Amino acid sequence: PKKRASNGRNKKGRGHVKPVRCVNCSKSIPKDKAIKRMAIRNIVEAAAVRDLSEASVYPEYALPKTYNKLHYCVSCAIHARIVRVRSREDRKNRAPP
Amino acid sequence: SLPATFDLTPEDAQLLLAANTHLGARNVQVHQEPYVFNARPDGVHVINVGKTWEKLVLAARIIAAIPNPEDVVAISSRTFGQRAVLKFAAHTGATPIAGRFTPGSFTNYITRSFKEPRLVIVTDPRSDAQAIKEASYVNIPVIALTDLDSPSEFVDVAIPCNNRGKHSIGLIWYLLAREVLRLRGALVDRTQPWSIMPDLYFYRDP
Amino acid sequence: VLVQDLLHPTAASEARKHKLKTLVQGPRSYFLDVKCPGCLNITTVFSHAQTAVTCESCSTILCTPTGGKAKLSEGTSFRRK
Amino acid sequence: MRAKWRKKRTRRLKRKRRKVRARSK
Amino acid sequence: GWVPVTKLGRLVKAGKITTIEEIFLHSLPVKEFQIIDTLLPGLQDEVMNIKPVQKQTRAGQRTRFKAVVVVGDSNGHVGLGIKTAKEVAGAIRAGIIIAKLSVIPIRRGYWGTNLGQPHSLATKTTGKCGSVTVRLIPAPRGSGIVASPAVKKLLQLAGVEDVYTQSNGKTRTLENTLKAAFVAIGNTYGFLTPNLWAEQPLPVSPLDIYSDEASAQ
Amino acid sequence: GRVRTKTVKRASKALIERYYPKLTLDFQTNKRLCDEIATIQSKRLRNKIAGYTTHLMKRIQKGPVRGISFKLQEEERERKDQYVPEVSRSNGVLNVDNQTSDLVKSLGLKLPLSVINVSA
Amino acid sequence: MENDKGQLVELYVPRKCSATNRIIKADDHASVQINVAKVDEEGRAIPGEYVTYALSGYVRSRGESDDSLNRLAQNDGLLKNVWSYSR
Amino acid sequence: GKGKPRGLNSARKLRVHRRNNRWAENNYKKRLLGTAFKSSPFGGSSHAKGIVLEKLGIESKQPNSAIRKCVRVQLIKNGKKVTAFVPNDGCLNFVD
Amino acid sequence: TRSSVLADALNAINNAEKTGKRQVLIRPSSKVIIKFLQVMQKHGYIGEFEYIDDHRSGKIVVQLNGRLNKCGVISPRFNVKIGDIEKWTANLLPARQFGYVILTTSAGIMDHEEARRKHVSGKILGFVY
RNA sequence: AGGGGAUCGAAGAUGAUCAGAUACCGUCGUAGUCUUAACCAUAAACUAUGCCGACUAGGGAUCGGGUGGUGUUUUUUUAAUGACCCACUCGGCACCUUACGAGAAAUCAAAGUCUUUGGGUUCUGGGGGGAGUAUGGUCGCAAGGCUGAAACUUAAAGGAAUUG
Ligand SMILES: [Mg+2]
Ligand SMILES: [Mg+2]
Ligand SMILES: [Mg+2]
Ligand SMILES: [Mg+2]
Ligand SMILES: [Mg+2]
Ligand SMILES: [Mg+2]
Ligand SMILES: [Mg+2]
Ligand SMILES: [Mg+2]
Ligand SMILES: [Mg+2]
Ligand SMILES: [Mg+2]
Ligand SMILES: [Mg+2]
Ligand SMILES: [Mg+2]
Ligand SMILES: [Mg+2]
Ligand SMILES: [Zn+2]
Ligand SMILES: [Zn+2]
Repeated sequence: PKKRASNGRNKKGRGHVKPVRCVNCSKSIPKDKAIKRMAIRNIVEAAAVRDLSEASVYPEYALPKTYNKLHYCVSCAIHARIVRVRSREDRKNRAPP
Repeated sequence: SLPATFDLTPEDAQLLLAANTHLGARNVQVHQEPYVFNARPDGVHVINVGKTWEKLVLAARIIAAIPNPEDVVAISSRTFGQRAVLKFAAHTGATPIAGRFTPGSFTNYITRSFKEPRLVIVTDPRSDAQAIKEASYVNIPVIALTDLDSPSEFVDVAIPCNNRGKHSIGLIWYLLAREVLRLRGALVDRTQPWSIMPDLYFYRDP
Repeated sequence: VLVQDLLHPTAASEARKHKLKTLVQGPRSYFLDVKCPGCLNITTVFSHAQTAVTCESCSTILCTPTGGKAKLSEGTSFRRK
Repeated sequence: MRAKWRKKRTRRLKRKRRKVRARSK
Repeated sequence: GWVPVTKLGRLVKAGKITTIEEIFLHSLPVKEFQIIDTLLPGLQDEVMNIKPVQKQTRAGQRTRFKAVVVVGDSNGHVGLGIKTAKEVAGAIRAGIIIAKLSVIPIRRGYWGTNLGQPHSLATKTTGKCGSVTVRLIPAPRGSGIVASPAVKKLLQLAGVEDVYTQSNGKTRTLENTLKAAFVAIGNTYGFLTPNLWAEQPLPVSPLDIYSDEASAQ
Repeated sequence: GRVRTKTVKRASKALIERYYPKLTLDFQTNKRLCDEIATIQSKRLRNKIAGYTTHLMKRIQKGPVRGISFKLQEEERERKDQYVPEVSRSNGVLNVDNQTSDLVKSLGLKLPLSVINVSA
Repeated sequence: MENDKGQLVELYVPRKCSATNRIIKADDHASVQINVAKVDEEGRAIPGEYVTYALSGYVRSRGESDDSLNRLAQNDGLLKNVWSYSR
Repeated sequence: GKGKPRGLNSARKLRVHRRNNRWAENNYKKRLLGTAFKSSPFGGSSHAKGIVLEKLGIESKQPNSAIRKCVRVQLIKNGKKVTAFVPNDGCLNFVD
Repeated sequence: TRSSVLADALNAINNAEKTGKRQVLIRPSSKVIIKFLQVMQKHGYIGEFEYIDDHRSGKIVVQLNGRLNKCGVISPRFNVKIGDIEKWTANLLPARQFGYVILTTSAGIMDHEEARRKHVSGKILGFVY
């Protein structure tokens, strides 16, 4: 039977959203049924930061991070990203952690 | 049967405002509470403490009136109510329950927590909700110390109060024990400031 | 709740209800008399304008309309009745 | 067999019986 | 020897309560089956239905045995025990015990006239357990109990001389039907008929009048 | 890994329950107690039992321990009960909100009057 | 529940809830009877004398047992204000 | 009120609508379509008397295993051919 | 839109009793509503009620005791002929010793035993027990 | 039927993978994808939940309208505004907790006020398979759409929940 009150995800009072393509497998998928992870990560990394300023002009420079929004397909979101799977009760909890 | 001067006196009115028993819950208000008196600006609702004293008199009026005073159960699982109920229990008949309730106490004769009271008194029907639920299986009346948010299901005779902390619990239980001795009891005449100190209640420290 | 007086409700909680949900419904809108000391006499205005009301003799202004009670213009006074 | 394919099965099956019949029209 | 617990257990052995109608009057819950033994000796049981049920365990298979028992006199007291245990006899033993604790009264009545000794029901009652509704209808004297043999015995023990019945649901599941007929007769005493409008004073509890002659040691 | 079974920790429970005014924090004497006071079927179970009732004994002397209340502590806490003399009619007057005082004049009479306003 | 000639038949006239006038029946084990004892001159709660109220398990479950008790007691005179018939 | 029109003047709709749904009843349909008289080997008659054509051993269905010994019969009022079982051990030696 | 003003009255009264209240505000009353509420009250199933006058169709505040299990309206007003009142009461009444079907005769809105005494018949309004 | 034809891409052809591999992956790429004029009338066109009306229960957010304030933030000289805060009220999109109540359950502020069975009205279903098949009519350029049987077969098919 019915396994979710939000059905797939988060559509009430619309009837049509518009699809986005999945970053991983390219599968089209509704925007509100997708699963989005903001990717904000520094350009460099853990390691290269010390050797950055060491080889760099300017005091301390700036360090400009890169921001890109990720869109996953379920099946691709399941294969890696936010999934696990949850118990019948633990599913309900929309808390991010 | 309105007695005479069992009215709320300034000796007592001062006591209550001292512990902030009149300072009620914030935005949260159960629709079951006329016990309000206007509302303070910025979040707080003022409790009408005559209706508190008048209820506390009625709780006292029921507590005494149980033929054997020793089965009238005071209960707090809250830490702020344990020092109070033990100090309520000692002064009156009142078998106490502090700390953990151990569900199955009012059903299940087999348990070693087993009680069978003709009355029950409770500080916080949220924290103590197990006790309220368990008594409602066996036909057991329930007095309750209730704030403006308290779950009034299965509590008769609620005493509007502040369970947000501090001396209110100790105060209400100090007056509750005080007024059941003033009823039928070994106590005394009118003003009677009553030798025992009110800070003898109050969960202590650290 | 569970028992109360529906025949004689409190005047405070009757005051907050919608004009159709009172015990016997009636309007919440009032009439007022307005003056702008250029003019000696006073026109009577409905609190909710629609029309932007001009005074007796001179074309001046009184209130512009809104989604609601009319904003009265600038220097003016009003009584209510 | 998938209902959709089972439907396409008889869609075809009908257009053919449609054919053979009209050859006798 | 008995040796009770529950202040209500003492007060009955203490000889301070003659009848269970006292217990019902005050809605006192019964936890000790000997209470309704001394209070109602003439209880005769009936073992209504026994059927196997089966659980699949991480080692093996448990097939235990479910039994359904009905006790009553026939004066207006019945009870519905249902118990499952891994032996037919053991489940019947514990089931008759639960049928004891469960006993509830019945308001009988007259079909159409005020004559001797009510043979029928006060009102129409329905009750529904699971998918089954069993409906009980007032019946003229000598109409008998019109019900399937299961429901008939539960009604006969309950003391009913003449009643009409109708059922709706999957009635071949014997367990839900009796629990429904039980809820049906159990509802006769929740029904406010004009003769019960007269105000009573509100009697005083046996747990108080005899309070000293009860409680603990 | 030495973790005492329930039969050991269960028997130590009932022993410290009723025999506390006896025993000690010395294992050796407690061991000999469990002979004269209790019927055990083997020397090993008894040293195991007595050894743990010694431990439960050893820590009851500092702080209570869940599972054993011999009724002696509950009236040790009753005779331990007192605190106070300060309370909480000084100094000056009770500082109340606006409506708190309006609550006074509504049902009330003389009260020390100190009022404050606050804000958003 | 009388019979042909006069005789009370049909055992056990039940209690009644004090708020709702609805029968309280045997298997309602969520019901309650609150005993409020009468007082006398200068304190003194008078054992063995009560003004009693019986509240059905229904009302208790619906959260009305408290406010409904105020109306009941205050109307019998053992409360002075606390309860307002208007809202 | 979910569906059925409750008005006092809705009788026509009520019988029309019930007249309709009786066709979902298998028996009402069969009896009005005259399927008895139209289809079926007997005319709708209680019995019918034919003539034996061949003798068949019929292979029984699972999970049985047997040979059921019937007779092909041509109904005399019909010419309709019908296969019919011969009960009771032997009795195939009773026909011809 | 409102197809029986009696209907919404009786329903709201029943949701009072079921929810354990002592009073109910019904709208927009009517002549038929009143004489229904009277037949109940004169056998005691409700208390005093008050017509309030809005300049519209009216309102009523009914006080009810709790002796009332159900009141309900038969929504098509069927015609009853004097010997079919037997069949109506028998269908929807809890038992032959109490409770009434109340109907509308040319002799006015009256319960079924008053109808049996006055020997008039008519359509059927509702029932009360 | 014109136009457009960047992209992606039924078909087809390929490189691989496979025992095979008419596929999944890679490549090429026709139709298509966009637009105008005209057809077609179907989707799990889904909330798998007709519409109008009434009644039955709490809670905090929020979208739109409005009302109230010797509220905050905006400085200028106070305002006026605007954005904000707090209370109430309509009318929305939803969530939360309750369960009086309903249900076979999952669950449900309706899926409640239902054997204590009647507010008004429309529609569809009557075991499974046969089969949305045959046939007739009708619409369409076509693909197909609406309407839509029976013979025969058959003791289950099915729903939710439980333990494995
Ligand atoms: Mg599935
Ligand atoms: Mg859609
Ligand atoms: Mg040809
Ligand atoms: Mg059987
Ligand atoms: Mg059909
Ligand atoms: Mg052949
Ligand atoms: Mg012929
Ligand atoms: Mg290809
Ligand atoms: Mg190839
Ligand atoms: Mg493969
Ligand atoms: Mg379709
Ligand atoms: Mg402003
Ligand atoms: Mg078979
Ligand atoms: Zn993907
Ligand atoms: Zn002017």
